[PDB]
Amino acid sequence: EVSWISWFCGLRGNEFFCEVDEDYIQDKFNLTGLNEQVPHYRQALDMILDLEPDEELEDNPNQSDLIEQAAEMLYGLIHARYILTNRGIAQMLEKYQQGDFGYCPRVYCENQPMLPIGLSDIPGEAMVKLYCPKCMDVYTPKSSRHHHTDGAYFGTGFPHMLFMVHPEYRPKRPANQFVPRLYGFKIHPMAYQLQLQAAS
Amino acid sequence: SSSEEVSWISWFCGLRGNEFFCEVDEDYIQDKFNLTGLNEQVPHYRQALDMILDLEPDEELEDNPNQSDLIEQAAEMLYGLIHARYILTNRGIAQMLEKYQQGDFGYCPRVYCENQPMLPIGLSDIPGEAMVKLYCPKCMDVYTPKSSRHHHTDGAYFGTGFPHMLFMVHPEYRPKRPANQFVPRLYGFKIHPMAYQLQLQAAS
Amino acid sequence: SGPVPSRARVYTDVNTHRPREYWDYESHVVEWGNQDDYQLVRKLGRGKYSEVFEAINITNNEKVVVKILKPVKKKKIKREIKILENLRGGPNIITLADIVKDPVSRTPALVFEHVNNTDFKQLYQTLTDYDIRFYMYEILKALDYCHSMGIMHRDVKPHNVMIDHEHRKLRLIDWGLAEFYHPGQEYNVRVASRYFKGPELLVDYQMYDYSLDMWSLGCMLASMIFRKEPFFHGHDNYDQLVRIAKVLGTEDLYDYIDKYNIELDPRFNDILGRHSRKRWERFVHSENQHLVSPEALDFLDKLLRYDHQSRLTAREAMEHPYFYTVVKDQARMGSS
Amino acid sequence: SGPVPSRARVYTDVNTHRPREYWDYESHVVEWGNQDDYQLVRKLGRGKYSEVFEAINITNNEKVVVKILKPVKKKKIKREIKILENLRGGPNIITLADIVKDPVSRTPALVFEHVNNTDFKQLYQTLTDYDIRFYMYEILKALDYCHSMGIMHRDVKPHNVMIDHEHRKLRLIDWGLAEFYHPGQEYNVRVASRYFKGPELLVDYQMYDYSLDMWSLGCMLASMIFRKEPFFHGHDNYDQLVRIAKVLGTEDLYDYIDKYNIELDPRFNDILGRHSRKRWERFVHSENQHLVSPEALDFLDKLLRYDHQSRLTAREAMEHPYFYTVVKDQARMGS
Ligand SMILES: Nc1ncnc2c1ncn2[C@@H]1O[C@H](COP(=O)(O)OP(=O)(O)NP(=O)(O)O)[C@@H](O)[C@H]1O
Ligand SMILES: [Zn+2]
Ligand SMILES: [Zn+2]
Repeated sequence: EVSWISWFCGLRGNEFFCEVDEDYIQDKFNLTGLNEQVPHYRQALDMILDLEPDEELEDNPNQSDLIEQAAEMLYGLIHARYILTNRGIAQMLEKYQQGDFGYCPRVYCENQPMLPIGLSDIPGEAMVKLYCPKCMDVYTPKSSRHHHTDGAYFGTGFPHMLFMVHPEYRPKRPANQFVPRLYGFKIHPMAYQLQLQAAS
Repeated sequence: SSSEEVSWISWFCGLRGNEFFCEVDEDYIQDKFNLTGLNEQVPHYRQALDMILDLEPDEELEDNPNQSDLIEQAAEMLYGLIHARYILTNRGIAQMLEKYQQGDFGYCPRVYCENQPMLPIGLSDIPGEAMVKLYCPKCMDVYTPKSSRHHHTDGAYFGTGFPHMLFMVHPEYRPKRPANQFVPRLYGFKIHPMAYQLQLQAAS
Repeated sequence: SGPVPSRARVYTDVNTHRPREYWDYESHVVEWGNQDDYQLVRKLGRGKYSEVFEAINITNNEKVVVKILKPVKKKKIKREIKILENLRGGPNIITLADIVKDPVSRTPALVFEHVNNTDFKQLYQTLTDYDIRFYMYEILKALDYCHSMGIMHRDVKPHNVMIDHEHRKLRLIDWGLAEFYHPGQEYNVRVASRYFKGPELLVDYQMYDYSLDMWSLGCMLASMIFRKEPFFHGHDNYDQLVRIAKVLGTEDLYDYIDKYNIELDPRFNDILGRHSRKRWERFVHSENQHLVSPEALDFLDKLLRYDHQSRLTAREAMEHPYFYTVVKDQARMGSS
Repeated sequence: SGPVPSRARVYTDVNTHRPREYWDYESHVVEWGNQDDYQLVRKLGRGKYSEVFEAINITNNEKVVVKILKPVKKKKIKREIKILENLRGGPNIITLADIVKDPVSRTPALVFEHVNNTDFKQLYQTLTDYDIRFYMYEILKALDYCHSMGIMHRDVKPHNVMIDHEHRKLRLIDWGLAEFYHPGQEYNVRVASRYFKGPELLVDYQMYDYSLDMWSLGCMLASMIFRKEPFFHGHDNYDQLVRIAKVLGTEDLYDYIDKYNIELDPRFNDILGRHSRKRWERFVHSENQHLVSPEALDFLDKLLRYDHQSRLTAREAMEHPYFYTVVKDQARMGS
């Protein structure tokens, strides 16, 4: 009774995902090159736009559900391409101002809101992560829920891109840094410390 | 023989957030030579510390200050400053480190630390001025605890220098630096100095 | 009754006598460089089929620029590389730095030299007689050269000319629109920005030549010295040839189509009308007379003419009296 | 009445004729340095009242050492500073670098000069007759001097003597235990390491003197030339005075307590027994006879004696026949 997009972008771990208005999906000029990736490209993409099934047909390959996979799988590669878009950014960035994405673990980043990202644009070769515009390094997602989202679906360059477009939105460097202290003062180069992997 | 209700310690070291805490065998607490200087901190020092060693109450007395519970606090409160002092001890370390070999403490958030197990720590040795954190022997920086549970444990109860100290004692145990680092890539390649990027806080 | 075929009065057979390779890019192969060779910096603008940033060749730290050709046909992409290569090393003909691709996305990326553009919209207002003459000359240098190699730009406009005023360096851009001039070849008239299109294009005459680049140029100059960006400001595609007519006159126009018996989409029929050919002295407000010279005018009037065969050409424009003063110092080249 | 008084043969009244300040550290004030002046590096050793690392005075990059006094009383902390200061500049008397404190924890931190102390596993594993004699002499030098200033160590032991064998330099340490000797004054007998404690301490005789340092010393030499670390190896505190007796004999012992009518905690009553006084020739395995000399023995036997008044003193030990060869080469004793 309500859109597929708003449904999938409302499940666990899909908090990072932004609803990709079809203005961009219908414009098949974008879906380009995808067909030679996801299986059952069509049947799937229909399911995604909310068209009509193909219902009395057989089910040896259990197609009736194997497509469900393609639907979600595919909607990923699109969502990635999308968030790139000068507009898809506004959507993402909308979720950032309220970090539906999460904050930076480092304590000196002072609860810095981060944006999703992918270590690799290949499915299964990595999952989503979390670039921090402050520390400028990545961290694995907090809660165990956002743990099965493929990084590929968010684009290795999305974050970096976002600031190319919105340089003003690039945070300031940490006010202060973590200062290690024992009984009263700093610990000079522990270079030696390391040196003991020979006798360990 | 059959009943192992253990002390108060095996109890308190089994609650939410008290996963980082190691049970401080009393050999060290009985030796009042260690508890030194504490008494001028925690309130109801005695009454408290007894509750901690599992002695006997003071049961029919009044309770205007609701001491019957106000002590409960000092009990936990105090056991903290002890656990702190303890984990420093050449032995308390082996216990802590026991929990490290199985990271009852948690791992490193950074992705390039490759699930590196961390040890608690405190940004301040003062109650309430901060909570526990998580020093990572690899990245060598600190991170705020993962789950919301370990979110009400005072850093002071773990000692600003505990971790640093631990490696003075066990330098062998100090991990190697990250194999690789995070390489930012857009459409195909690296992002030279965005020094400029920042420059936009004057018009933002 | 079948439209009158013309020919590129000059350089009319360059491509002809040139190799199959020189013009058949469709069967052209690319020698890619290394993506890693340089990394990004600022984003120098978006686009629809290509996005431009400012990068740097890590192999020396030299400010480079990077256009990222968005998915199109292997065509329009190759007919911009091949073209670009044959021209490079040309006078004011933007040097083609290199070609790379996203190792995974297999995405294309062009690379050119860097240029400190003081965007026309903010620079032009501050140019003096010479500046223009000067620059207008450097441009011709380009056109002449590309015409030399038998190539037309079809998209000349302030938007496409990088000007490093500090360095008096200037380069032309956007070779996506440029094509090859072959005798009797019909091309598409849906090229160039509206305000800079030529009459052959506004009257569906599909057999034009390098002379097209000239019109679009004439336009530039007008807007410039007169200070009207653009000088031919129309709404639709038909209101362009209308404004144009409210200046060179109606007559010379009709006489044109006649000279070429061309199917004039009867739409114009009620949109043009009857117009005298304004004497340029009509566009000389107090605020521009200092760029307005007689040779200036004269030179212009010799480009802005309906017939594409009557327009001055590269070398020709280049020998006009407007340029003399400039042409001199240029010769004072090495000789100093 | 009960236990019999005793006193000090030499330097018997140094502190007496010295100012109230020199001895009353309880009312002593510290002139702290700057924490930031030096930063830590690598950990050296642990104590019970402190932890020792190796740092560096950033103001010059000079290898320094840092003891961090763990919470105690303002007492045991001051009676280690004052002492240390009065002695510094002394011969072999470890120089007191400086005192700082954790700006926040208000924690105490001592600083001394650096010493490439060769660990003992090496030392009492490759020393030769002279070496010992030599070193044993340098030690006395210290004791004599601190005794001169009227101060006793109460914690002499291999653990407390830095030896730079390469630089034949030697310094004494841990002055936390040392105190001042005042006539007729009772002190605490829960001092010194077990294996190195004196009889007065093993029999709660609380009015001892510098003579105490001597015992602990004798112990060291034994373990050394004989090669038995330590020579008096007991389990508890009572099994110490027990091992000790299985050597100097039981008799001279009882005669001791008698000479001083002391309350001998009846516990010993069934732990000591009856023992002859072994002739040192009993601890001369093939592997140590080259350290074992007659003057050696002799010298020793003149320290290891129950009565604290009977043990040789600084100056005296220093003039014994064991040392001759050594002090001779002291072309100018005092210069
Ligand atoms: N070599 C260069 N040096 C400096 N800036 C450049 C260079 N090449 C391109 N640019 C910038 O990129 C624009 C060209 O992008 P292009 O691929 O032609 O886009 P377009 O959107 O179709 N053009 P436009 O009307 O300019 O927005 C120019 O107008 C410049 O601002
Ligand atoms: Zn961060
Ligand atoms: Zn780390």
